[PDB]
Amino acid sequence: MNMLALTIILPLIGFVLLAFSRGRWSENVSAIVGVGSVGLAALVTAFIGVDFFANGEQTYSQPLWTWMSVGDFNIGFNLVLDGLSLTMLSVVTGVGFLIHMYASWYMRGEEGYSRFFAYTNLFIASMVVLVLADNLLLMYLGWEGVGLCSYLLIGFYYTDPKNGAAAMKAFVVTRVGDVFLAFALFILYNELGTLNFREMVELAPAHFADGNNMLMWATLMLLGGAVGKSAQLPLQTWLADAMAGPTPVSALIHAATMVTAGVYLIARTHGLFLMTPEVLHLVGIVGAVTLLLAGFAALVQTDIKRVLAYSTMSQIGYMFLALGVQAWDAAIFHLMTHAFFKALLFLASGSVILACHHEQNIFKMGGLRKSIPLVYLCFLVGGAALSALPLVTAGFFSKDEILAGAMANGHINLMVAGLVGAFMTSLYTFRMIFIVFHGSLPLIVLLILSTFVGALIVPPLQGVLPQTTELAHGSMLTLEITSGVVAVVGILLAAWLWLGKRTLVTSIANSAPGRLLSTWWYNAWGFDWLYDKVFVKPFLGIAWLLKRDPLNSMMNIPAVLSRFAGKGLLLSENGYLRWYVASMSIGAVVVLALLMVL
Amino acid sequence: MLLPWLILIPFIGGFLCWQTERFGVKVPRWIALITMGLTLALSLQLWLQGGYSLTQSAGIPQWQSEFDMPWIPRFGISIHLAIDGLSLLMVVLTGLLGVLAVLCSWKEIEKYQGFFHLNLMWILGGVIGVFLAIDMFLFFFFWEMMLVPMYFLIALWGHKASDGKTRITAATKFFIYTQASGLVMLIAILALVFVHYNATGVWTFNYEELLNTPMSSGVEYLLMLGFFIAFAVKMPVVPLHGWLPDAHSQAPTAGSVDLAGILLKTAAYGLLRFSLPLFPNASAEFAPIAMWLGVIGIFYGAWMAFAQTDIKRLIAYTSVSHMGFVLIAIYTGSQLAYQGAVIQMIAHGLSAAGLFILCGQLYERIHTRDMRMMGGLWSKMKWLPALSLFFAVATLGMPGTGNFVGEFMILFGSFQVVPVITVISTFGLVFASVYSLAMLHRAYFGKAKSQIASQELPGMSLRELFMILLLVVLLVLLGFYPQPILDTSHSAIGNIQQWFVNSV
Ligand SMILES: CCCCCCCCCCCCCCCCCC(=O)OC[C@H](COP(=O)(O)OCCN)OC(=O)CCCCCCCCCCCCCCCCC
Ligand SMILES: CCCCCCCCCCCCCCCCCC(=O)OC[C@H](COP(=O)(O)OCCN)OC(=O)CCCCCCCCCCCCCCCCC
Ligand SMILES: CCCCCCCCCCCCCCCCCC(=O)OC[C@H](COP(=O)(O)OCCN)OC(=O)CCCCCCCCCCCCCCCCC
Ligand SMILES: CCCCCCCCCCCCCCCCCC(=O)OC[C@H](COP(=O)(O)OCCN)OC(=O)CCCCCCCCCCCCCCCCC
Repeated sequence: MNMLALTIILPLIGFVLLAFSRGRWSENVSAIVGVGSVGLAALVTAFIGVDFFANGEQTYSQPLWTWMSVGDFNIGFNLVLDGLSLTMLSVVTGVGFLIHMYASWYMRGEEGYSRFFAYTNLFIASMVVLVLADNLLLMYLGWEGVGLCSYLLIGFYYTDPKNGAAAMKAFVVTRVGDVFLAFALFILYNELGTLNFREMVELAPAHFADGNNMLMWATLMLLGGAVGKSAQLPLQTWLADAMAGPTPVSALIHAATMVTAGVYLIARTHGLFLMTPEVLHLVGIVGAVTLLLAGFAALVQTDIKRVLAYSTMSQIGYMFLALGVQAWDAAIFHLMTHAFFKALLFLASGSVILACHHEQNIFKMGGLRKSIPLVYLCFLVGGAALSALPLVTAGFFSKDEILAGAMANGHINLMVAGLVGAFMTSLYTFRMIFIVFHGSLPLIVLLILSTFVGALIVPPLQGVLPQTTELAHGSMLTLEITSGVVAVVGILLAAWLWLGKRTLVTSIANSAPGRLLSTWWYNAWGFDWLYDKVFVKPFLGIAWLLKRDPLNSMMNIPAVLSRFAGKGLLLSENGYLRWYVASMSIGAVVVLALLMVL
Repeated sequence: MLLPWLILIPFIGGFLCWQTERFGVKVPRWIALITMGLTLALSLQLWLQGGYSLTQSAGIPQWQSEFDMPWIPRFGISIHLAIDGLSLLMVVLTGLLGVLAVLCSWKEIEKYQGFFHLNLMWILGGVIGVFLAIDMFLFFFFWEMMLVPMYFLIALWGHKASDGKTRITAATKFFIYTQASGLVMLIAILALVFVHYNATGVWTFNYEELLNTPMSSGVEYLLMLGFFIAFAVKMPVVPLHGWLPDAHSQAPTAGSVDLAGILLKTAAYGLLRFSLPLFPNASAEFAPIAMWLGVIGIFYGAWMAFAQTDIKRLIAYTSVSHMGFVLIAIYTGSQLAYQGAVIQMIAHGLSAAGLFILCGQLYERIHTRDMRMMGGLWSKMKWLPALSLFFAVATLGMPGTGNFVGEFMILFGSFQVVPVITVISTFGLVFASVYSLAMLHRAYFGKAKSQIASQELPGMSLRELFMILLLVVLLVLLGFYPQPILDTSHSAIGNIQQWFVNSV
């Protein structure tokens, strides 16, 4: 498995070739280069996994070179591979290859074809760097490259300024998250003296024996970086606006790479969070609140992609809740399954927006189950996996593992939040499906993987993440029964509300608290307005106030004083001889008086 | 031995460029080309033969090469040149920028091209003399002699779209700022020399002899203040900064003149070389003031850059913010922060040179600099918007470029010393990403906001493309492998840091 660096090099080679080609190549050649780069990365990933399982799941290390060596500051360019890294790398490469093939079919006849595939190749390379890094600075390089490619891909259609504004907002919010992550890096290097994950875990208990404040600061800042990248509380506002990009961009962001980076960051530095239990409980609380707010926002969204955005936010909140209840394996399994069905849902939504030919809200569409039966089937199974349909969907098993972890660690409020979030998840998902639809090889692969066939795949996290506290069989069985009952009740309530003629739904919507709650939850609980008022508006006001460069004028004040003093002094040069004699006598008086005084 | 030739080859080359103009108008550009080729080759030969990676830290003074020749023996003044890792790195950077400036002014067929090349060569020779001189009078002499050709270039060859009055005003403001600050530095130098003469009894302007000077707390503060006023004017440090956007705005339109002398790389070298070793206690006492001035510089430069309708002024304020980062790094006493300052300085030189070259190329394309008059230029050009996108990504501190590497070692060392200024500086990094994305959106994205950007534009020439791609390759290699640069300057940085922290 010594070709571990090829998983970075091949997307990098593809990105460089497709960038310097500048779109002069044919679309077939550009598609071949991009999809072949990601497919060769996926094939090398498959061979790496085969050699990993053949060698007995041994953590492999490939040190390429040394990044920077200044005294004790030794940061190496080393790749690592364990079960978590293999799971993340396989998910990223496989789902990215499927999305690349679908985009090669999808983006035909579009300007910037080579540019699009170069940007996605750089995205894949950046996330492979992120998930293969052995220290925090190389992971930061992959982190910021992932953010940069997100900026380049959200505002892909640069002619529309709305896409550029959305990309700028996404990059600024994720840059605030990366600044929090940088704070975590600074604290961890200042305390432990290293940024390698294994060494930080090893020397964390030996160093924080006397005082344990800076470790909570570092883990809190790590959580801030994670919620910056994973679109969680309080930095979740960028995703819904970032939906302005192309469909494969949205699938690659919400399913495979972008939002899973925070979950991988929390799972990779799990030991430091284990020594800071309050911060881990804060991770769980942030996940619960974010999934609840995302479900409430998705309940009233009028567009398919906005519903999918808040569903992605809710699922990532479920992962964060799983991490907060020390259900790490449940979190990574849900990451895999959510990547599968969210990619399937986004590609099906792109098929819907190709069939509709115009940007329309969900109410204008109706009765689409007969015009597009394959797309309707894909949407139906993606919604069933998202809503955790029992015994047929992998999302059901992932959510059951998450809720079992919530049970076994004594977390009751997080369990209640999870069940409520599952109920509203089924509610908004089948609300969208019943509103829209009543009134191909990547698609086949994601069709299969969204069912229990995806649940057949388990991540090899033994020996990497700690094994969860084991629930009793009766408690696990009644929790599975409760989860299935809640999901079925939510789906049936959505059918009772939106499948027929909407009279109870419109009566609630036409109530004055209906207007208030619909307008509140439509704008993501006012967080976008709050960040506009608290941060954007004073920034713009200070920029407008400072655009005249006041310090430059303050330092130009001596020039004005010199000009005024020179003009005042030139009044003595009136050219009158009698005044010159008078001035000489005045100076004689002044000199004589000064000599007499001193 | 090669240091006098390192200084004199630009001067002799400029004289030959001026005198050989009678053989044709296409002759002096070649003469400047082998002039900077010889200068860069001498710098690289000194790099190869210096053995800088194997050099340990032996304390100030520790020079890899030295030259001494008496100039004014009445005051103990000599042409005293010395090179170590830091000075060699900056001489290599100056030679590379001189090569790029000769290449960027290749198509100028002006009637007085020989004098333009002479002024460019004399500016570069003055900058190299600043980096090499370890005599205080000689250092001040180079520091002030690099200003007259700069003044004449800005005043007489400058931005032809603007009036001559605006160019003369900007050049006069730059000259007054730099020369008044230099005179304050000369007063500090004279007072230090006289104090050393009163303490010991030998006339000497030598930097090695003035290191050990018994000085009261309060005289040392005043001398450090004079040195810091000079360096802060040419750093730039707020509020002594506006000469830099005014000089960048009214510089000649080639863009070579921007790379020649208006790029700031000598003041932080002077702070590391002279302000910290000569006055360690005064610098330690002044460190909170300088670090807060750096914080104010970062935030003020970012807000200034966002509020610009001119792209060249935006790049100038980007330089202001980055140099505020370097100023924070200098007054920390951390070897990690100093090495990060060196990497950030080299990377800022490369990235600012690329941005200024691309802005100049855009100006010969569209004949305007207003970002309100351009938009959607990604579809109208071939190479320029993608390279400008890369350089804007570089200037916001993205990993993969040397800017991130330098500024992150700066922030690591600063947080090891001072946490609060470090966190405010990282919010300044957020602001840097904000203004870089704002300039990218206002310049190359969107629709055409005027008629000059509506039609297709001619592609970039092969020479300009080759030098811009050389800058791109150098920035990427510095980001992914800064280790030769860190090994070159490790001994000098170690000596400066050990002197700063072992005498306070
Ligand atoms: C983050 C992405 C993953 C990294 C790969 C791509 C990075 C960017 C590519 C351009 C910059 C490359 C800089 C390094 C070039 C190789 C030189 C090198 O690193 O030598 C060090 C080492 C040998 O010296 P050693 O003494 O072992 O060093 C350790 C310190 N004592 O050398 C070795 O031990 C051998 C190392 C071989 C590495 C080969 C990598 C080839 C990459 C080709 C990329 C093509 C696209 C480039 C542009 C991409 C976009 C920026
Ligand atoms: C490293 C692994 C990942 C880890 C994270 C890394 C994060 C940082 C990575 C930074 C890389 C650069 C990103 C920003 C610049 C992107 C430029 C771009 O958009 O290129 C596309 C463009 C072609 O697009 P198109 O619109 O079709 O062409 C216009 C013509 N009408 O292309 C062009 O017009 C031509 C190419 C322009 C410049 C491309 C980027 C240059 C820098 C990378 C390669 C450097 C050279 C390789 C060798 C390095 C040294 C060994
Ligand atoms: C932050 C405090 C601590 C640090 C202090 C550092 C001090 C030294 C470095 C800063 C020097 C600042 C110099 C300010 C003036 C620069 C030149 C300038 O702005 O000129 C503008 C103007 C010429 O242009 P224009 O406006 O077109 O006028 C045409 C008039 N027919 O000019 C004119 O019309 C007249 C110009 C007269 C000459 C310039 C003014 C000299 C004044 C004394 C300078 C010495 C410092 C004194 C203290 C400064 C404040 C601390
Ligand atoms: C999350 C809550 C918890 C707190 C954590 C820290 C704070 C995080 C806050 C994140 C807020 C991000 C908001 C980003 C909005 C971007 C979109 C936007 O407003 O776009 C409008 C405009 C577009 O830019 P332009 O290129 O001019 O467009 C051309 C035509 N419009 O864009 C502009 O004009 C530029 C707007 C720049 C906004 C800068 C934001 C700076 C944030 C500083 C954080 C400081 C944190 C510490 C605060 C004190 C704490 C005690």
